[PDB]
Amino acid sequence: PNDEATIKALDNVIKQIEALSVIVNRSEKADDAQILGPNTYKQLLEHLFS
Amino acid sequence: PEENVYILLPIQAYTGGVIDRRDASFSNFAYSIASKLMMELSAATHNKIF
Repeated sequence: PNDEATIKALDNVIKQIEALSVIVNRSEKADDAQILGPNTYKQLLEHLFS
Repeated sequence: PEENVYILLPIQAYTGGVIDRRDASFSNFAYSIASKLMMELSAATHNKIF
């Protein structure tokens, strides 16, 4: 056996495992709530007589 | 520090390590250190005898 291929294979598999073990899962999504604004009731036309 | 008292401080000899961000276990970190250290240690005594 060529002892220099085993070392390279071990290094490669160790690098793969180390790379796979650093990935993090973090999400910073917003919320579905809607910001509300001010409003004023409007007046419908009316007629007054006595 | 005084007569007949000799302190032998542990100085860092190897600085190779990979912290497991997934935090699955502690043996992975020790194995990473040991494997990466032995990779370099074996490359210095390839075809040599002390």
